[PDB]
Amino acid sequence: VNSFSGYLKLTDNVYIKNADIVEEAKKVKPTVVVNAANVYLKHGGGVAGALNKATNNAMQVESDDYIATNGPLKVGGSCVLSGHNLAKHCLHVVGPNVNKGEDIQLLKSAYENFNQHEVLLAPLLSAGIFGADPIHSLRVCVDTVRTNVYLAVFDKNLYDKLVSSFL
Ligand SMILES: Cn1cc(C[C@@H](CO)Nc2ncnc3[nH]ccc23)cn1
Ligand SMILES: [Cl-]
Repeated sequence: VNSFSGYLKLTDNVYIKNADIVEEAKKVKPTVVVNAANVYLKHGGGVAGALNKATNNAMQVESDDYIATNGPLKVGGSCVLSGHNLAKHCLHVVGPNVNKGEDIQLLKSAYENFNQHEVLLAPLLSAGIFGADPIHSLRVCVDTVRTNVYLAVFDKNLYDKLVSSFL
């Protein structure tokens, strides 16, 4: 039993809700919140910009030190950093950005990072400003993640489309 509330159950392990991931994280304080990161951990917009703003830029400060030490992530890769005031940990995961010409096949590799964590609050990878089809992202999530994932979909219209079309 966990403290996630109001989610629709899609499969044994995948749940979904129309919610602002920032507000969800502040309420639940999950062990792991997933960020829709880029390889530079530059948290400018989309989910990343919103999470970082909610940390008063502490996420960006920590991320800049991470990059200075380790260099950029790989597309499809991840790193674990602090969750600041939002969660215990933040799993920064880089899905392919279609608006940069990146290989959508890397979406499965991106979701595989979730399997290293028993429970996560997460967005749909590569959706939104990353330019991929969110229906596809949900399908890859369900077919790749085996741990317990609570998906927050900000756009209510998109949420209804995702539920109604789910196979
Ligand atoms: C129509 N539309 C698609 C998306 C993409 C989605 C991630 O896939 N973004 C977010 N998801 C959850 N919480 C969030 N907070 C801030 C952004 C955000 C947003 N709008
Ligand atoms: Cl977005």
